[PDB]
Order: sequence, then structure tokens, then C-alpha cells
Amino acid sequence: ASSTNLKDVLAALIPKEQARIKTFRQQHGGTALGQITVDMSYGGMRGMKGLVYETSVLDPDEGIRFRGFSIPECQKLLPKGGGGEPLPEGLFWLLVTGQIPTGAQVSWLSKEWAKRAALPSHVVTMLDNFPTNLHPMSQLSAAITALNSESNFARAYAEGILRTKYWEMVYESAMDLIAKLPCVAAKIYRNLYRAGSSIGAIDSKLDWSHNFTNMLGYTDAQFTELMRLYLTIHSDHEGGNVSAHTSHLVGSALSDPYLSFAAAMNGLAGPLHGLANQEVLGWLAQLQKAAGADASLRDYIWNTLNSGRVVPGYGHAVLRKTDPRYTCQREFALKHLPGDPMFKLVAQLYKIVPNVLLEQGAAANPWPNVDAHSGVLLQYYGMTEMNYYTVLFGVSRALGVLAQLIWSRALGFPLERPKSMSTDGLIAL
Amino acid sequence: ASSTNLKDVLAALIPKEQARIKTFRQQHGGTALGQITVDMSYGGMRGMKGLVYETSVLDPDEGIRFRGFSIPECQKLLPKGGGGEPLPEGLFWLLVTGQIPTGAQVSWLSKEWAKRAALPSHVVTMLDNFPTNLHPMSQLSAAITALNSESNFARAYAEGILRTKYWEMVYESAMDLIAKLPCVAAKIYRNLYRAGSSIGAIDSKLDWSHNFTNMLGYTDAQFTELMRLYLTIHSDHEGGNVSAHTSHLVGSALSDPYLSFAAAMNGLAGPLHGLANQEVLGWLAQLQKAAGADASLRDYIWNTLNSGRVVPGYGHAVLRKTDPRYTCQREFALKHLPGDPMFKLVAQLYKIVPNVLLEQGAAANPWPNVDAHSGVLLQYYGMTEMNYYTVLFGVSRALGVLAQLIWSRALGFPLERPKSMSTDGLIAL
Ligand SMILES: CC(C)(COP(=O)(O)OP(=O)(O)OC[C@H]1O[C@@H](n2cnc3c(N)ncnc32)[C@H](O)[C@@H]1OP(=O)(O)O)[C@@H](O)C(=O)NCCC(=O)NCCSCC(=O)O
Ligand SMILES: CC(C)(COP(=O)(O)OP(=O)(O)OC[C@H]1O[C@@H](n2cnc3c(N)ncnc32)[C@H](O)[C@@H]1OP(=O)(O)O)[C@@H](O)C(=O)NCCC(=O)NCCSCC(=O)O
Ligand SMILES: O=C([O-])CC(=O)C(=O)O
Ligand SMILES: O=C([O-])CC(=O)C(=O)O
Repeated sequence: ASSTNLKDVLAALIPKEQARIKTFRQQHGGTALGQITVDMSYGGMRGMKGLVYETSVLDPDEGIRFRGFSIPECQKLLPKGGGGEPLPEGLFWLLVTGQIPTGAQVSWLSKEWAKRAALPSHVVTMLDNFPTNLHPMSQLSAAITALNSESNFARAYAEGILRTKYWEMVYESAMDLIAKLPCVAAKIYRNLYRAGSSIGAIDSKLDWSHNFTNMLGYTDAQFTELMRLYLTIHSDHEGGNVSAHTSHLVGSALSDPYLSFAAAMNGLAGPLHGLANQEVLGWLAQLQKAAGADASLRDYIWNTLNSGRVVPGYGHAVLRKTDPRYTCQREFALKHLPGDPMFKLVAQLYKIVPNVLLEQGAAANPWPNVDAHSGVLLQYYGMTEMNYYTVLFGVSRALGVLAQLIWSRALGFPLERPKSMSTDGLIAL
Repeated sequence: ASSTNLKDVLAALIPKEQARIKTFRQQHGGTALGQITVDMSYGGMRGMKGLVYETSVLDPDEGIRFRGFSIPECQKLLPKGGGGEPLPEGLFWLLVTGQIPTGAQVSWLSKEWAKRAALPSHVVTMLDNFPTNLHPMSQLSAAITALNSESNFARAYAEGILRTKYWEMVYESAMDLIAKLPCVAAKIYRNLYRAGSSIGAIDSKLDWSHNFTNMLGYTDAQFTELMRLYLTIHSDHEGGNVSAHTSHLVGSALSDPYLSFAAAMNGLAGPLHGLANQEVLGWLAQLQKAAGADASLRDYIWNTLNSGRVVPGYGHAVLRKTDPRYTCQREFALKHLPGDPMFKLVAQLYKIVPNVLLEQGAAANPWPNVDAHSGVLLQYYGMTEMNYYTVLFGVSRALGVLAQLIWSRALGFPLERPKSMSTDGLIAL
């Protein structure tokens, strides 16, 4: 009997995994997986195997994998709206479950996220009174924190539920949060950039991305395709990245999914992290201010470097090759906006930057990351408000971080609480 | 020539340390400080030496140290208001600098934090419109996020300053943030619990704690002493704790001090972390509802345990003995409120809980932590709104987390970005 329900699937899946991690540990918990050095400690855990995070794994050479699904595999395997890009809905199923969803599963997420998309009065109010000089990421983060009012997990906890059921309430709050996100984000968009206009209604019959673009006010049929791709690729990037790790850390203390997501956003807002989005365009924007020669392009790069600044959109803590998320984006531009001068500049930079970065001899990875390519795509379609880009990153990232969050709690992962040391104490060790 | 200035002191101190960490690393960066096991990965980094954090170090047996200054040492060494408890101002100097401040240094922090204490209009507005069912911690966190508008670091960064000067702007924003905190917190207090009343003005001539208590509306001369002690002891607890670690992680991405503090708060708000504050009182509050026997006291404890719940205020990730912060508090009660029935219940529990926890055989540390003792103190003085307690914890914690934050940036600590693994991948390793 019956029809589609992610929660039931999960109910079936949890005990097996539980069982599976127990024996593994019973046999191997004692096993040394690595060592910790002094440089690692001073170095931001660089190179330390610190967390279990199941939804995605980053290979330094190959790049991100969703099951063991690469981006190009996703692109072919995940259901599409009709009509060439993968629906972030399907990605979400994939991440949660480990399996490739059917079109019909996918429709279910769509409807589910449409049903759940509703904003409480206090939230709307706060967003409506925010100053226009308050950054969109700040606006977003405060809004999601303020939504915790509504937390199903925070409520069940307060009621004294057995730990065993945590995942259940986490799941509800995750689905709800993902559902609301586009409304919050679009409301910020509309307030800042389209004063006096309204986000309108969510239509149950559309996919999440399309409802988002409607609320954003974009009609271009290719913009919608761009959106689907964007929100899919920005999903997740393993556990060690600042935003995911923050959610993981905060979630471990049993703060609800809203609070943990919001802290994650404060992390995504940092220039070395998601804000790179924005930083890239601002830098391109300056570049152009000051059709240039490779030599003048190179002078420009050196001047940033010589000034004690980073070249945004290049480098990576883990990647050692060009990010497939970058390629992914380039391949979209080549199809759709090949003559765009911004695009051309970004293509040109790919020829120069890494070479300059190799010359300088500091960056361990001289190749571009996702952020070097995303804004150019947006700007083409009319979305030229750069300080907003990270908000989009923010919306996507919910998909991976919440998908894992549910597992953490299902698996009963404890408080994240490593040991710290001072220099004097290490000196003494 | 001249008078007092923390920033100048720091300017003198930074290069030396810089120098000191460089050679150390030049000789020992390669040195294995420890190993990583499978259980550690699944276990929340339990037992992993993961971070350098200089302001304080936690010993599993002895408990927290400020330089190498214990709580009892602090209590005797740090300047007081006139008149028995240590001023959190002095603690702050201690943490930043490594040295015990003079009364005169201490006065300087006081005046400085009084000068800087001003709330921007949009913040006041938002706080005034917040619903009363929005938790005080949520209210606090959204408020501090919304303050980033004003970030000196976020502004300098945007301007393209050289990395080398980061610490300078971090310091300003830290001093400013610490200054504003009590205004924000008191405003929440006043809105929720004293509708229609106003926080009033900060008086440059008082210490931070006293201005706070005034804004809170408390006149009891002993309440003020309690406050000073509270905000001092709650300061810092090394780097590995959820809140400090979150600030550290978020700060590493170069999100400004406001954003990083706010994320820290989302972490403090979790039940396994600071919210324990509140959880303890709520549990005591229930206990009493349902002058009891040790046997009925024990039945009560088992029922929580059997229900898949934690006994709040007991246990610790790192401590293996009774928290000196607990003793510290007990010693205050014994002096000031020895006949208080809530106090008596908390004294009685200390005789029972750990024994029940030893019986159960799960807790690795069966002894109480700071949170088991703090609320009882507050309730005595009239501050009985338990959902607010974590806000106080929040205010104090700024002291340690911001003191370190400045050093991280001074020392040029990089992005915190460990490697994660999935179970399948570990299975395969
Ligand atoms: C992404 C990174 C933070 C990784 O940091 P890391 O693992 O510590 O880098 P690394 O090991 O190559 O660093 C060695 C040195 O090269 C420097 N370096 C690395 N990338 C860059 C860059 N793009 N421009 C200039 N210098 C750089 C690095 O800052 C350091 O200098 P110093 O020792 O004086 O501090 C870094 O490459 C960077 O700052 N990139 C620019 C900002 C950026 O584009 N961030 C987005 C990252 S990926 C997608 C996302 O997260 O949103
Ligand atoms: C503070 C702690 C999170 C440390 O967690 P940990 O390092 O994973 O604890 P542990 O190593 O003793 O855990 C072994 C087992 O004992 C359980 N245990 C530990 N403390 C408690 C407690 N107070 N009540 C019942 N069970 C407990 C623990 O949850 C676990 O059960 P299982 O294996 O099925 O998940 C924990 O002791 C706890 O949950 N305490 C109650 C909440 C609390 O008071 N938190 C405040 C911590 S200190 C000050 C602050 O941070 O604000
Ligand atoms: O992996 C990282 O450290 C950052 C990154 O590319 C992402 O989070 O998308
Ligand atoms: O050390 C910890 O994990 C928690 C704690 O006591 C604090 O942060 O005050």
C-alpha cells in the first residue's frame, strides 16, 4: 500500500546505519587514522581528519562527490524540470538517502517544500524595518535566528523527548527551514532592490528554484535553469568547510536547526569563505574601472598581492586542482553567454592568475574555486547587486548542511569538543 | 611621557609573540603531538588536540587557568570595586595581555567601555518589535548580528587593508562590542520582564558590572558583587568549548567580531552547552513541584535518566572533577545565602546525583559543572526569569572569546578547515 514519504524511508535506513557504525567501531575505534602536528594546530587543522560527515566527500584532485556522485554524474542522473539542469530537490533526496530519486520522489519534495513555505509575522516585520545598509547576509542570518520561535525540535526538547527521537524533529525543522528560505531571501531582495513590490505567492505546482526566481522577479527562462544548477552545485562541500562545520559544531550542542543554520551563515559571510562571491565581482568591477592586455592584467594582480590582499576566487584549503564547480560554471557560460565581456575577463584571468600565483610561491593551490565563476553568470542575467550573491550561496548550502544535520542526530553524534592548547603549553609538551 | 592604552601595550606584545611562535614552529612544526582514532572522529573530537587558544587552558583535574591563574588566584589578585569580588574589567586585561592589571589599568577599561556603549537606532527598533515568545538568546544573537552594520573591521576589509593590520580593527570592534553588550542584554530584559520601563544611561564613573545591574534594575548591593563574580568566572573556558570554538571557526574566515560572536551565541544557546543554565532551574523547578528525602530525590533522577534525558548541570567533556567554577559559586552561597531552600536542594543534589551517575555507568565525569550552581544564586536575588540566564553567560563569554579573537588575527591564524570523512570512506581507509 501507499505513496511517497522521505521520513518513512529514513526510518527504515537509520537502524541499519546505526548497526553498521557500531560494529565498525567495535572493531576499529582504536585504529589510528592519523597524527596531529604542531603546524596542524597553528595551521587551522589543515590536513587533520577531524569529522565524520556523510553527505559528501571532497577529493583534493577530483573534487566533490555527492554519493560517490560527481557533478557531471549528477548532471546526467538527477531529474530535470522538463529542462537541462538538475533540480536541487533531487540532490536533496540524494544527499539524505544515498540514492538517486525518481522523478516522482522529486515532485514530492517540490510539493512538500511548497506546502511548508510560510513566514511568521514577526519575521516579516523585522525584515521590513531593517536598514538598507545592513548587509544581506546579516539580514538573512538574523531572520533565520528569529525563526527559531517556531522550532519543532526546540519545542520537543523542552518537552523532554527521549534522545532517540531527536532526528525526527530535526527532519521536520529542516524541511520547514528549506521551504522558508527562498521566501526570506526574496523578501530581502525585494526590500533592498525593489522597494514597494511584493514577493507574491508560492505555487505548489512549481519546483523550488522556479518559485524562487518568481519571488525574485526574474522571468528569463534561462535564468531559471541557471538557478537550478546554482543551488544544486552549491549544496554541500563536505564537513570541514567553515559553514558546514559551524552548523555541525552548533548542532552538536543541540541548538535547533534554525540556530545552527544561522551560525553557519555568519561563517559563509566571511571573505575567505562564501563572501568571495561578492568579493570577486567587486574586484572585477574595480579592475575594469582602472578590454585590457595580459600585461596590465598581471600588473593589477601583483598590486593586490603586494598590498597584502587576497585574490578572491582562487585557492582552496583542500582542492589542489581547478574546482569542478568552476568548470561546471564555465561550461554553462560557454553554452549561454559566450560573448559576455565579463565572462571573457573571467576567461582571461584563468590564463593569468594561477601563473601569477605560481610565481608568487605562497598559494598551495593556484587554481580557481567556485566563487571565481558564479557572479559573472548572475550579472549577465540582470542580477547585478553583488552584495547579494552570498545569499544565494546561503540558500543552496542549507541543502547539504541540513541533510547531514539530520544524520548526526540520527546517529547520535555527541558534543563536538576538542582539546585546545596555548603556545606556552605546547612549548612545554 | 603619557598615560594608559591597551592598544599600545598590544602593539608592543604582538611582534614578540609573532617571533616566538615562528622559531618554535621552525624547530617543532613537524612534531607529532598526538594521533587521531576512529572513535575520536565519531566522538566529537573527544580527546583531540585541535586548536591553539591562548587566553586560557583547562586542566581535566585542576580546572580552568587564566594565565596560569586559577580562579582562587584571580579572586585574590584582580582588582575589586572597593568590594570583595574581582572586576571582569581586570580579567579582560589579564586575558589580553597575560599580565595582572593595576587598579588604574582597570579603571581605564571601565571608562573605555563606558565611552563606547551606544546602540544604533535600527538595533533598538528591532529589539522593541520582537515577540515575547522569542527566546532571549535568539533575541540576543539576532541583535548582535544586526550590529555588524557598524563593524570597523568589516569596513577596513572592504577598503582593502593589508592583513597585517587586521588585529587593530578587530580590537576596536571587540572593545565596542563588549561595551554595547550590557545595553543590548538589559534592553531585552526590560522589554520582556519590565514592559514600559527604560534601561537608562550608562555612567562613566561606574564599573561595567554595576552599570549592567543598574540597567537591569537591581539595587541590591550584594547582587552587584554577584554580578562581578559571575561575569568574571564565565569569561573563558579554553578554545575547545562550543561557543569559543564557534567564534574561532567563524572568525578564521574573516567574518567580523560581531558576526563571530553572534554565531558563538547560537552555540551557547544549545542545551548541552550554556542553556544548561536554564535547564537546571527548570528541572529544579519541576523537582520541587513533584523538602524531599534522598530516596525520593534519587527516584526523580532515575526517571530522567530512564526517559532518555540528561541531568542538566552534571558532566563535562573535559573536566574529570568538580568544576572549580561550581565550588566558587558554592562558596558564595555559603557566605551570602546559606539558608535558601533552593540552595539547600542544590547542596543535597551534590550528595546524590554523582552517586546515581556513577551507578548508571555512562557519564565519564559524574561531577557538577558551572551550570549546576549559577541559577540558584540569581533566583535568590529576585532574578527568577530562568529563560534569561544564558544571556548573562553570553555577556561574560564575550570577554574570553574576544580577547582571543584579537590574538588569532594578530598571530595571523589561517582558515580553520579540517578534513572530513564519511563512514564508507573511513570503512575503506
Ligand atoms: C581559500 C583559502 C582561504 C585557503 O587558505 P589556506 O588553505 O590557508 O591557503 P594556502 O595553504 O594556499 O596558503 C599559503 C599562503 O598563500 C596565500 N594565498 C592563498 N590563496 C591566496 C589568494 N587567492 N590570494 C593571495 N594569496 C593567497 C595564503 O593566504 C597564505 O599566505 P600567508 O602564509 O602570509 O598567510 C585561500 O586560498 C584564500 O584566501 N583564497 C581567496 C579567498 C577565496 O577565494 N576564498 C574561497 C574559498 S573556496 C569556495 C568557498 O569557500 O566559498
Ligand atoms: C557536558 C556533556 C555534554 C559532555 O558530554 P560527553 O563528553 O559526550 O559525555 P560523556 O563522555 O560522559 O558521555 C558518555 C555517556 O554518558 C552520558 N551522560 C553524560 N553526562 C550526562 C548527564 N548529565 N546526564 C545523563 N547522561 C549523561 C552521555 O550523554 C553519554 O550517553 P550515550 O553514550 O548514550 O550518548 C555531558 O556530560 C551532558 O550532556 N551534560 C548535561 C548537560 C550539561 O550540564 N551541560 C553543561 C556542560 S559544562 C558548562 C557549559 O558548557 O555551559
Ligand atoms: O571546501 C571549502 O573549504 C570551501 C568551499 O569550497 C565550499 O564550502 O563550498
Ligand atoms: O568547556 C566546555 O566544554 C564547556 C564549559 O564548561 C564552558 O564553556 O564554560
